[PDB]
Amino acid sequence: EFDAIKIALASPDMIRSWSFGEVKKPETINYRTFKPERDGLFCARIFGPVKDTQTKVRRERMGHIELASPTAHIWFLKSLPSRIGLLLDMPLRDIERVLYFESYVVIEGGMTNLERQQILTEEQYLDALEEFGDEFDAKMGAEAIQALLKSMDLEQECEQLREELNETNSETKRKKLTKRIKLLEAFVQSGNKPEWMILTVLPVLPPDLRPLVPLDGGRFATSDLNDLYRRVINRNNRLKRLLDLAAPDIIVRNEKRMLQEAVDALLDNGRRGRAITGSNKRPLKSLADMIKGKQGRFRQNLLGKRVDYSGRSVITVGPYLRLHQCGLPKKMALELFKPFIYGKLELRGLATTIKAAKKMVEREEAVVWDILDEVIREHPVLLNRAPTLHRLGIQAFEPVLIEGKAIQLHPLVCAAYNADFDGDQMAVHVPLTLEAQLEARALMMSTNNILSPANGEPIIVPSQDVVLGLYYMTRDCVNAKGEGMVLTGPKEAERLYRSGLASLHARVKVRITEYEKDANGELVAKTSLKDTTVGRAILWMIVPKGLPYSIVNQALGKKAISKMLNTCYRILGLKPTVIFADQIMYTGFAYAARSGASVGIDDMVIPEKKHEIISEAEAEVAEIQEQFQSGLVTAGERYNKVIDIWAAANDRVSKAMMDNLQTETVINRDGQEEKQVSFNSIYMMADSGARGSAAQIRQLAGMRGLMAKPDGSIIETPITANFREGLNVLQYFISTHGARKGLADTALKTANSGYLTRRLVDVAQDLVVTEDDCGTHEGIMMTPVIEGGDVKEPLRDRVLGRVTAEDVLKPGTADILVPRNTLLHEQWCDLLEENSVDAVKVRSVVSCDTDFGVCAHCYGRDLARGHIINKGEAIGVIAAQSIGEPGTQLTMRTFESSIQVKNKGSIKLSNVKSVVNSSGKLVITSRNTELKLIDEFGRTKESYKVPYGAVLAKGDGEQVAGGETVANWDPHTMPVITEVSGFVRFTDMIDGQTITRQTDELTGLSSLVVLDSAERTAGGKDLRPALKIVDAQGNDVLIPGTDMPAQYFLPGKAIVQLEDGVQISSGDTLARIPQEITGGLPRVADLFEARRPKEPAILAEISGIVSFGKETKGKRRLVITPVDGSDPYEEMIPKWRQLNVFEGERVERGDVISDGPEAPHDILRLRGVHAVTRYIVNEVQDVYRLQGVKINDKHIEVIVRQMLRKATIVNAGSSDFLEGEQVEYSRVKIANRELEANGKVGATYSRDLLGITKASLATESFISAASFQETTRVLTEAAVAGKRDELRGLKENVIVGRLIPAGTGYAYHQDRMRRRAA
Amino acid sequence: HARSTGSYSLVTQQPLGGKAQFGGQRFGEMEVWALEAYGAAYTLQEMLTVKSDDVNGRTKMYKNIVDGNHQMEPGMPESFNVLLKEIRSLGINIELEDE
Amino acid sequence: RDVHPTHYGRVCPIETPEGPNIGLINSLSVYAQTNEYGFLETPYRKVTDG
Amino acid sequence: ARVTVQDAVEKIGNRFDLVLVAARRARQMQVGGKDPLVPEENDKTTVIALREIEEGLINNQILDVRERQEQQEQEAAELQAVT
DNA sequence: CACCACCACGCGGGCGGTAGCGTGCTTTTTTCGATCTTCC
DNA sequence: GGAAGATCGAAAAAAGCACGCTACCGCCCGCGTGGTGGTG
RNA sequence: UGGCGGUAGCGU
Ligand SMILES: [Mg+2]
Ligand SMILES: [Zn+2]
Repeated sequence: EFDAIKIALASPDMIRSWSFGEVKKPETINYRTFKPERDGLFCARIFGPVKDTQTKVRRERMGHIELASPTAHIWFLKSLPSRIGLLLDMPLRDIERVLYFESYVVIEGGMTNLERQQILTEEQYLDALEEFGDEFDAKMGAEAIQALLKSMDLEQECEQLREELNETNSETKRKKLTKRIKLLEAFVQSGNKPEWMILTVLPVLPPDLRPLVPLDGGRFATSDLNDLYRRVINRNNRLKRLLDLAAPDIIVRNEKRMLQEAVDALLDNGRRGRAITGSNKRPLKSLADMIKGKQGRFRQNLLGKRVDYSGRSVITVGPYLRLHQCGLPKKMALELFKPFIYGKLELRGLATTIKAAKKMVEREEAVVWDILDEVIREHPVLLNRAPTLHRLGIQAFEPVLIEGKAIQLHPLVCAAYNADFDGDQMAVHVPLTLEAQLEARALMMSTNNILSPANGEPIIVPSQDVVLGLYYMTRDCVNAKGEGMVLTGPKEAERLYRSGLASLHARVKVRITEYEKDANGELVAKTSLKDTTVGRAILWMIVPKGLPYSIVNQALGKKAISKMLNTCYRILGLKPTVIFADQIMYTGFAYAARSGASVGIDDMVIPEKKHEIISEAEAEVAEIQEQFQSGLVTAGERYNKVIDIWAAANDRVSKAMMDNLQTETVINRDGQEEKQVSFNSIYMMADSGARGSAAQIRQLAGMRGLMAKPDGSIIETPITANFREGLNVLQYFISTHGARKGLADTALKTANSGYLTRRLVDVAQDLVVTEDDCGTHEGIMMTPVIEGGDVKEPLRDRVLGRVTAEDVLKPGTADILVPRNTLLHEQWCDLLEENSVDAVKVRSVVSCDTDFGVCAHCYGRDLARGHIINKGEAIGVIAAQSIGEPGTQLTMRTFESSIQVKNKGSIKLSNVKSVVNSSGKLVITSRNTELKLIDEFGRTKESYKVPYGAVLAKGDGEQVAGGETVANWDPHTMPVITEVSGFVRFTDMIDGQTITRQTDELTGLSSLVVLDSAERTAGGKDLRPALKIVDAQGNDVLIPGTDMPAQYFLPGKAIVQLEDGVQISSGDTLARIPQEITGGLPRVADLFEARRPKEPAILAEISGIVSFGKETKGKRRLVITPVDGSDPYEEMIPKWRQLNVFEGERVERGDVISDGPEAPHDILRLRGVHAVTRYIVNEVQDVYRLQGVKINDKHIEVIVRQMLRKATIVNAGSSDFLEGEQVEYSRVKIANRELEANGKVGATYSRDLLGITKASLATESFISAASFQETTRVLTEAAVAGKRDELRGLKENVIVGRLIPAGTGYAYHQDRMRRRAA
Repeated sequence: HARSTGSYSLVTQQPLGGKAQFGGQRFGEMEVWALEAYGAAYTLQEMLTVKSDDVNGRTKMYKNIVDGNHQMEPGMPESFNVLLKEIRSLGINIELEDE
Repeated sequence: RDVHPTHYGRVCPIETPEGPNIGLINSLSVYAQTNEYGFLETPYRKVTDG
Repeated sequence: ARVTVQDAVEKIGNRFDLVLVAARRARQMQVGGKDPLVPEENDKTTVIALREIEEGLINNQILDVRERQEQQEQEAAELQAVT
């Protein structure tokens, strides 16, 4: 039907063409007559007949009003940046002081002194009239601005501004002029004209879109649009009558200003002045109010809408249901499937007309149930919970008709839905086309979804009663009935258990046959006698043939059941796994019912050792309080000791209680006693993992531990009472603080989580897999992440399901281990981990060479299926949902001098230069030296960062044992390390002018301290302190390898104790320089928004030496001088920012100059795309892992790639892009490729990092940006620039109403594109 | 609550909301995202057009199910037409170009 | 929305709506009453000489 | 009578054109009055279409050539009727 | 049959007043007067 | 060697603030003037 | 034969 959508500002001729009439009277509807007036807002002669299949002309026929005087459009005037002001190169204040009749503006300068665009007030106006008069033109109002816009010519202004920009040098003026040039070019390459920005004809919406509904009481609705139109019509008619009466200037000026205000209010109420108040004492709804916002059309009727064939009801557990089945009420199914029932009834001929079909339906005849059963036999229904956090929030199920009003849900899918049976409601939708039923059965079916797309972990696990039943069944006593007998098989064990002859926990010996899979793929049987229990033998009957017997020969806790299901899925397949899961659930439920486990007041046994420990803790706290009264310990340390001893007492109580609980059962075997694992119901629930953890059971039976008051501090006295015992008023009041804090946190987290999820979806909605292989050899290097004492993520987890970017060489043999373009599945990961491979280069989405999407190979595994990702996958939406789903699990409320070695291995050093001191210990004279604990396999087991002037216990390449200290330093002050041994002398920091002399506190030594540059006078700040190391011959000795002599320049506040002329050794200390984030969801939001930290870290843009200069006003100036290149680089650093680098050191690109958080933009600019991607993924993974959430790095990489989509030009080259233009990176790449193919030279570009909201707003498709947020500004920019939008996206096609080019519609879109090309 | 076909709004031509008045469940933005995460393309088009906005599509789908044909005509949602008219009511021209 | 220590005997620390308006809506205690100036007060028993 | 379509997915190969070919076949039997290539155990058209792909009796290539076969046949029949 | 009471009504808009009203969020962009700097 | 350029800190303005659902009420000109009908 | 606003509640 159509290919793209064009948006532009409307000329008056086009507006007149749209209208089918002229509105002249402000009469909507007569109350008595019930007939609209002629030339009114509801006139039938303008918008078509009121009545006649339906009168659609009244919905599409528009009107127009001929304005007596021109009025400025509020959108093109008040939406910053102002289009009119930018076009006219005039400040906005003059613009809307001229528009609203407060100052005059000149149009034709003539021969007079005044220029073209000047602002004249009343006194200036008649002064000019009296002084000159003659022919100069000074107009007032919106017509003045319209004439000014019409008079100007775009071509010569643009060319002269471009030629000025070529010869300009001011950066702010450069940005201003490049913005103006872009605006002028966009205006000139389109059919739009500046004079069209001033409204002269006002369009009028069709009446059906602003209906006057009847109130069934003699009156009508509000219809704020009608009220605003009536006010505009009144103002226009009054102005027309005034003009026809030849009014004086004041009256027409006031009327024109009021008409302009009314037009502005109609277009955008409350934009400039006070909003017009209606009959409800609130601002009226203007035209712009029905487009933007959450309640606007885009987010309320286009992105989402109410749908027929849908229902809602509460949920109920169906234990008898299969994994693919759900219970549906009979009445709900009958209502939902009414057209299908009509069709079946007419096909089978029980009714003559469809009216008879409804007449058989609603009366509920007997055959209606049979018809309904027939029509729902294989018709899937989509069940969805209200918060659809991730993909699994809606799933397809086969309906089973049930009696009642509640939907019956399979328990195993509840974890996918995050649904519990305490009042939750679910919505059911009925697909009514063959395609939709096919995708419901093949894509949205519950059986298909077994693995979470976020991380690949299984989603169907037993949770509450299945785990308990399986745990009880698979357990052993020592003297149970029927112990020691030999059984022919599992059937005999089941018969014995049902007959009561043998207990479920009896330890017997049974003959079982297990089937193993050989190389050829079939099953070979092996029969053997195994010592097991009756319950395990019974449970063996539901295990499929391929699985071994070792899975069930254990206690079978929650983790054991999950592992058994995983092994069944890996070995057998999918359908046997589904059958096994259903059988496991059935058996667990049945045997949990048979067990009769119950919770009683005597189950939570309380040990008396807990009371003794509590009394001892009271005695210790009394001793501590007495010591504090003695005055030997301060408040802070005594409070810390009290907290520590209370924590120790709580730990002891918990340990004693757990020891009592786990092995309380001391039972008698045939001859004597034996201590076995206890059968306490609370202990069984805790151990099996069905419900509860160690902390909750400890709160139930042991002391509740320390509690924190709302400000974050810990109260000295903990809750020493169990929940079984009686908490006093104080303990309950204290616990209410934490309870309220948690409840408020989870109440206020949802809004921010939803906003972040929406932003992430909108920034990555249009990313789909469009190609199969880029062929690029560039990827990212993945290595295990280690932060001082722990390997959080092994390489196997990071590289699983990812294709390699280059041939991985075997370590130490220079032989290829894996091919260049192979997918790293489980076998490849095992091969990599068995060959001691540390770093692997793998292709990444952020480096995908495919434009307008990504390739399948550069993405990797689907993460929901074993095979590789398919072409067309909406990976961006999946990534956004996967990142946003665990947002509710985060938190928002804001609450070393040595290196310790724990493992055994060699030590390696990175980017290190050091020197041997007098004692022989190594002291590092570098700022970024890194140390790694390389094991015997070569893996980087541990990583540490050493500071400046840190001693080394032992050198590189030596093996050390755990528990040893290899590096020591003082974080209180930074030392100065010398590299040459010689006499130390003072130069240019005599006392009294630039430094000071301070007496020691107790030693009395007079130490010289370098005074601050601001603190010292001008006579001392001119020179700089100099410590000179000289040899015997007398002058300063140059550093080995450097011609520049070894003089150290002391920075501010430097303290030196040794006197001049004292011989020192290499590596000695010369001077000492004094040395001085919370929340998970906010941190993630800042990371994804690329927010600049409040204290950014200063980094070296270019590599070279460092030098100081003038102090300017109150903050230092810095100069970076490279050895070979020129020296134009100067920085502007405050005092309060610490200077990590000294005056006479050498720095590289991206070096840390000031300690603090690193801005992502600086990281991208100085280190590249890969470094910023690594930083972002590391930060996000750290935040998510702090809460124990597993998310694959593919989603974060996809988001990062979405952020990096724009580049700024530097050298224009043969391309037509402007020097300062910021344009999509894909366009730059395509232009450069075309220029290289044609033999010309390309344009140099620098990629920039934008926040998620900024990246989503600054996209090619204006429709997506408008629907996201800030609709007014996006629409104004699109209209001014005349943007043409091809859909080629998910949101655009959803809004339009066509197939998205992601799933089954990807082939359709490809065919359409091929047809268009051909 | 359950609804197959009832009354619709007089402006957006969408089904009403609530239980007191016969109305259908709202297929919000998050559900659309979930469908997009699947391969659900025909299902999404069915949700957006043939069941909510496209009056001609709704009638054709009802007739096709009555006669036994499970085929759809997506048509043109009325909500987009309303939005286009609302935008055109300002000084901004927007149209669906064919070429 | 937090539970201030001064809520003891004047505002129930647990009786509060679960949702957006948590902590903003409270319930008066059993023995709590109001001053002549509008400030909440709670009863106590005077302890003299132990 | 159908719960999992993993084998059908691997037969088609990508889980996407499987839906398209199954829908096309279901429309062919439902609207065009075609005879299923497998016995129907009281099943819907979609389930029958999914079930007759499992053993390879329906895929894109043979469906396309078969549709071309009857379209040539009907063109020839129309030509003979004209003559 | 010119005087009071009922309903159109008309333009009017911020209302009522012999003036103000406003008062517990966070982030990004503009901008605008004031200040220091440097060379033509 | 004093006014444009650059900086810059404060003030203002604009944009945003999860989804689905249930129940209830309150309101949907105006006002105060004048044309016109009833009337002592 | 609809909208706006306020209030309270439910599931997250
Ligand atoms: Mg619940
Ligand atoms: Zn690629």
